[PDB]
Amino acid sequence: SKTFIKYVSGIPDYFKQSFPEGFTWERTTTYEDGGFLTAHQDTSLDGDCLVYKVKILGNNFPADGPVMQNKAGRWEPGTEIVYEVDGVLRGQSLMALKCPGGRHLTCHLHTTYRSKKPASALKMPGFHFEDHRIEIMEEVGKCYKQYEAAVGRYCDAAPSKLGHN
Amino acid sequence: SKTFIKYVSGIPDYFKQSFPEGFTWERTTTYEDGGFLTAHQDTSLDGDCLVYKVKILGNNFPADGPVMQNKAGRWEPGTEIVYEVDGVLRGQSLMALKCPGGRHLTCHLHTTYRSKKPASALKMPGFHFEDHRIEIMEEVGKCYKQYEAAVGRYCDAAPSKLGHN
Amino acid sequence: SKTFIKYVSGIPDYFKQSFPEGFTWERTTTYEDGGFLTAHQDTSLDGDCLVYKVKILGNNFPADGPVMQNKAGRWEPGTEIVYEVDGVLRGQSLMALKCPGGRHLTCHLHTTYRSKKPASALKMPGFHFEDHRIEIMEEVGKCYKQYEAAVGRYCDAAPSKLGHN
Amino acid sequence: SKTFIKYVSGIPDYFKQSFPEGFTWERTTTYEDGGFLTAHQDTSLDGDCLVYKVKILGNNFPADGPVMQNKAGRWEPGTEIVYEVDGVLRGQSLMALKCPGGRHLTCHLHTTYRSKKPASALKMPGFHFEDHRIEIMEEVGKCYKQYEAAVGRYCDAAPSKLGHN
Amino acid sequence: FLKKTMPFKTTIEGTVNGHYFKCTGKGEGNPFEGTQEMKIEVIEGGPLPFAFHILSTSC
Amino acid sequence: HHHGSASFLKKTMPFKTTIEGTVNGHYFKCTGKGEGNPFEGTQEMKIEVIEGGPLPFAFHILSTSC
Amino acid sequence: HHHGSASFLKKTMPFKTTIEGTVNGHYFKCTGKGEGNPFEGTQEMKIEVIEGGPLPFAFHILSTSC
Amino acid sequence: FLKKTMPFKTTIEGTVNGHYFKCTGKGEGNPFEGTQEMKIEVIEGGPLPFAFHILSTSC
Repeated sequence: SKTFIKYVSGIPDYFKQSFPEGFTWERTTTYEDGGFLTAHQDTSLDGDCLVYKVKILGNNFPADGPVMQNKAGRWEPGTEIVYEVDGVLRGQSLMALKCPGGRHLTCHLHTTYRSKKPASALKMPGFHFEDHRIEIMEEVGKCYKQYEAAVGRYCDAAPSKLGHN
Repeated sequence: SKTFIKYVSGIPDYFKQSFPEGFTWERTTTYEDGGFLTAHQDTSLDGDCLVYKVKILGNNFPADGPVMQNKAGRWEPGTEIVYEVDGVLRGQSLMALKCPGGRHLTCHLHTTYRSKKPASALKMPGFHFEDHRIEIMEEVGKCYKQYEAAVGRYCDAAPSKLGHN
Repeated sequence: SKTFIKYVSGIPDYFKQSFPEGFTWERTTTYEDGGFLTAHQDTSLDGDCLVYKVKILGNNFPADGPVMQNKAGRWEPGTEIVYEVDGVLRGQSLMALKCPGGRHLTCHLHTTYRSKKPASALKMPGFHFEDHRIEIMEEVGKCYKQYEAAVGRYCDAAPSKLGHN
Repeated sequence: SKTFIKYVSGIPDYFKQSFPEGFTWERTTTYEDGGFLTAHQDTSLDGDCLVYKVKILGNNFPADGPVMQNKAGRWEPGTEIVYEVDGVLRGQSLMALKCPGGRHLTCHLHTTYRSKKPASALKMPGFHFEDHRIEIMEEVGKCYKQYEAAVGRYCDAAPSKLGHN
Repeated sequence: FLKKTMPFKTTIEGTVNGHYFKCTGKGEGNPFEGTQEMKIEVIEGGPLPFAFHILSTSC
Repeated sequence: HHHGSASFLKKTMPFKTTIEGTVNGHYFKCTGKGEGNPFEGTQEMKIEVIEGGPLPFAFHILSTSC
Repeated sequence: HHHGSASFLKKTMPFKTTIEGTVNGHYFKCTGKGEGNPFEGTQEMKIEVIEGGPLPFAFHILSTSC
Repeated sequence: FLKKTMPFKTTIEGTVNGHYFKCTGKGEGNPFEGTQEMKIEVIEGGPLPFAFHILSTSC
C-alpha cells in the first residue's frame, strides 16, 4: 500500500505522482525454508477511495514450517532498497518473522513497481531506502487488523564524506 | 502435464495413481536474470478427458532480457529430481534457454506435486529423476504447438558399487 | 571490521564484549549476475592493535560484468539485520553497486559472527539493524583508501504501537 | 576430478584437451538450509601424476543440521548441466543428501571450469549433461574412501523430434 | 487528488499450497505521514490454514 | 501384474487446458487442446492465446505450465 | 581418428590431492591419493585428515572437491 | 582494553576467478563512535583484474 509513505530529503514520490492513473506492483518473496509468495497488485483511485486488487500464488511452504503450522509470530521492521531499472522502480528487502519462542525465519522480497503514467511524466527518485513497520494489531484465521508505518529516506545515520546521498 | 511419463525400473507413478480424483501442482521458477514465473495447476479427469486449469503470475523479467524481448530461442532438455517430503512430492530442476545467439539463460524450478488421494492410498516413489524434452514445434504470438517427452528413472548411466538405486 | 559500530538504545555489543579473546566472522555474498564472494576472518587484539586475518574465495563473476570489467562505481549505503541463531549471531543484508552511468548491481550478504567467548559469557543482542556506509575515499588496482561508518539500532523511524523494539 | 569422465556422442573433452598445462575450477554450493561451501582448485600434471590443490571455505551451516551434526547419510547421484560462457565452461547442478532418516537435503552447485590453454587451442563442447555418482565406500573422522563414476552425454532418453542434440 | 487522510479498500484472491482463499479489507491512512491501518476479512477459504503473515505485504 | 500386456492399456488420452495469468503487468488467457500417450511418456498440444495476444513475452516461460 | 583403439589409451592415471579449508570456523587439512580410469570415467581415492581431525562436520560437503 | 581511538591492521589472501592476490592494510577508527578508515595495499597479484569493491566488506 505504497501510497502511504512519508518521504524526506525531497525524494520524489513515484506512487503519489502516479495518480489519478494509479500504479501496479509485482513481487516474489522467497522464504529461507523453501516457501514462495508471489503477488500482483493493481492500485487505482475511484473518487476519494484507493482501490486495491490483489492476486496471490504461494507455494512450497513446508508442512512443518511456521507458516503452515500457523505459528509465525510477528514481523520485525525492515528496510527496502528502491531504485530505478529500465524506467520503472525495483525494490528488494529482507524481512524476518519472529516466531513464538523468539527465533527468526527470513525472506527476501523482489519487487517491481509500475506507474500507469509514462515515465516521461514522472520525476524518478534516485536510489533510496524505505523503512517499514508492519504490525498485526489484532487477531480478531479470518479477521485481522494490520498497521503499517513507512518512511522513504537516504542514509542519514551514516553520512557521506564524499557528497553522496 | 505429468500424467504423460514413461516410468522405468518399477518406479511408482504418483500421478497415474492419483486418478480418478487427480492432483495439483505448484511451482516457482527463478530465472538467473531476475525473472520469476509462478504457477498453480489443477489436474482433473472428466470421463476420458484430462482437464488442466492453470494460474500464472510472472514478474521482474528484465525489459532487455530474452523473455520480454521475445528472443528466447529454444529450451534444452533437462532433468528433475523428484522425491517425497511430508507425504507429497517435491521436484527441483535446472532448465536453460538456448538463445538464438547460442548463449544460454538458466532457471531453477521449485515444485510441489499434491495428489488428491490421501498418501495412505498411494505407493510413494523413492528419489528418482524425471528427464524431459520440450519442443515448441511450431509458432503457427497467439498459436503455438508444443511437444514433450518425459522419462522417470534411476541413475543407470553411473551405477552404484553398493546396490543403491 | 565490526569492532567499529556506534550502538544506540542499549543494544549489547557482541563484538566489543568478545575482547580480549576476539571473534571471527564468515560470509558468502551472492551477486545477482552470478558472482560469489566468500570470506573467513579472524579478529584478535595484540596489545593496542586490532589484527585482522582474512581469507577470500571469489568465483563465477561474469567476464562481461562490472566486477571483472573493473567498472563497479561505488557502493550505496545499506542495512544489515542481525540476530541470534543457536548461540552466535547471524547477519543478512542487501548491498548495491552504483556502476558508472548510475545503474545498480545488487548482492546478498549471508554472515555468521562467532565470539571466541562462550555465549554464557556474553550479553546477546536481540534482533536489530546495523546501518553502514562504505566509501572508497581514494583510488590511489593496487592502493585504496576506504572509510566506513556504522550504527547499530532499532527501528526508530517507524515506531511500534505494540511495545516492540 | 573432472579428468575422469566417459564422454559419449563425440562430445569434446575440455578437461583432457587442457593437458599438459591443466585447468582450474571454482564453485559455490548453496545448501537449502543456509550452508555455503566454496572451493577453488588447481589441476596440474607432473609426469604421469595428476596433482590437485584445493582451497575450501564453508560457512553458515546450521548447528543442528545434518552437516554440523555429522549425520548426512549418502549423496544421491546427480546431473550437471555444462555449457560454454565467455570462452570457459559453466556448470550447474542440484545434489541431494539422503539422510539416515530417509529425508533429503538439497544443494545447488555453481561452477566455472577454466582451462590453462587459451580457448583458441580448444574444441569447446556444446551444452550437455554430466551424470555423476559419488559413493563414500568406507569410513576407515580422519580417513575416507570415495568413488565416483561420471558420464558426459546428450539427452538420449527423451530424443528430439527435430534433430537437436 | 490525494488528501491528508484517505480511505482504501482491497480484494485479494489467491492459492497457497493448493488452498484457495479470498479476502476483502477496508482501511484508512495519512498518505503524507506514512501511516495506515486496515481490517482484512477472509470471505472464502477461511479459517486460513496458513499464517496470515505471509499476506501482510500484499493486503 | 495385472494389466497383462500393453494391449490392455489406454494408448492415448486427450487433454484440455485453460491458462490465466499476468506477466510483468500483462494479462493474458489461453486455451489448449492436446493428446498424449500415458505410458510412452509423449504428448503434444496446441495453445491459443484468446486474450492479451499477441503475447509481449516469450511463450517459453509458459512451457512447463501449459 | 587417431588413437586407433583403446589399447593405445592410458588405462589408469594416479592423482594426489592437498586440501586446506575452514568450515564454520573449523580449520582442517587433508591429503589424498587415488587412481582413475580416464576414458571409463571411474575413480577412487583415499582422503586423510592430517590437521583438524576428527572432522566436526560431515565429510560429504567435501565430496565434490577432493 | 578498547579505547576511544584504536589502530588496526589486516592481511588478506585470496583467489577470485582463478586470480591469486594478497593485500595488507593499516587503519584506525573510533570504536564507540563507529567510524574507521584504512589504506589497503595489494602486495601480490596486483594490479587486481577485478573491482576492489568486492573486497570492501572483508578488508
